[PDB]
Amino acid sequence: ATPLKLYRNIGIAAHVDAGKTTTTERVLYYTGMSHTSAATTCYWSGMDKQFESHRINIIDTPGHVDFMIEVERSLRVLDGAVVVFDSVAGVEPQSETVWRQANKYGVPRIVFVNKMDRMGANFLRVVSQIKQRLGSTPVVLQLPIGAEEEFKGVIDLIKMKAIHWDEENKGMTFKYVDIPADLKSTCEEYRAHIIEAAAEYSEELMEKYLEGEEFTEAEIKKALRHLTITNKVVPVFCGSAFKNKGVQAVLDGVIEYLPSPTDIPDIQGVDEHGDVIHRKTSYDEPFSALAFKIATDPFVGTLTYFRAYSGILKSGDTVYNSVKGKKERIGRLLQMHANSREEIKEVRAGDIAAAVGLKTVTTGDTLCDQDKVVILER
Ligand SMILES: OC[C@H]1O[C@@H](O)[C@H](O)[C@@H](O)[C@@H]1O
Ligand code: NA
Repeated sequence: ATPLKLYRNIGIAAHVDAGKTTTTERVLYYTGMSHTSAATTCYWSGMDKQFESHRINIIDTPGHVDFMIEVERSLRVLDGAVVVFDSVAGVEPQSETVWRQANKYGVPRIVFVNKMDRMGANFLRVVSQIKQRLGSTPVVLQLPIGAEEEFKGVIDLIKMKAIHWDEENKGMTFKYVDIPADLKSTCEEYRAHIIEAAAEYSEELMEKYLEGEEFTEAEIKKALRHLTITNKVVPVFCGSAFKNKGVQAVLDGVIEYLPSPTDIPDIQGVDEHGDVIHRKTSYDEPFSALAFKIATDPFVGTLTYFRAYSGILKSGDTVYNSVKGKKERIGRLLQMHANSREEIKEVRAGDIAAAVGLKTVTTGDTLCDQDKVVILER
């Protein structure tokens, strides 16, 4: 039983030339080696095994922006987003459309500027587009070591260490080395911007910042986490998914800066008589879930993917489809992994799973406790 705080429900929002496919495949690979489905579960304990094992649910966010109801729905199903931009093209209209919806729903996010090895790659230009065009406050947490043909890795500005990923094992191991002499002053300039952003978190840190006292790494990360979750800043990372130089550090960022289910506000809906109500992120609350994808499997038949917001659902329970006005009995429950499919007997608040063989459910339907009815969408 994984506690709620170790969950990370995320979406990888990437369009056009950003490299969504390769980024997603690298995520599943690194997580799989450490120890397309509508939602895939994986585990991550950090690039250097420095964290507890977190359970990451990757929700497939539509690569298209043609079906906007689906984009909005995917943003309520995930809790945090990893937005990927192409280092050459930068911010383009399709990612801009999604970013405005993320803002409308208050979705915290981190950014990964991919393709740092491509001709024309310009990291800081993308960063200025985020600030100027998207109207967010990026906080740069890494600088690339070179660009184009000369791209060798990235620098972690909080730790002030260059990261060298081993070529031979496709980036499964790495080493922290000294920042190259020629980049040291620029790294210090950018690190100061991180302290400045973190200082806004509390009066204690503001005092330390104004007086010139040193921040500890834990203080910095605590502040950046809160600021990210409350949509005040957007941490920015960079690298290359294909070259196996970057996604590993982005995964650490998912853990360190993106929300667990308890970090975001309680979901809002209406009862059957139009009264506004909420469902708390708790096992003690009545069950509620939103169905977000209906897929046909050749082996077991239909798979109904849903996000549970509250309560606990067990195989054999009778629930209510509050949109159709019909009771549904839950049979088998599954969770998809990169290369396997795991049978489970219950799904708790904050998790995502697929129900086998349901009859009444279509996308957007709410499944809930028969006695305490809620409609989460329309
Ligand atoms: O230890 C890595 C991270 O784990 C998360 O579950 C905590 O909420 C963070 O404060 C911490 O930085
Ligand atoms: Na959300």
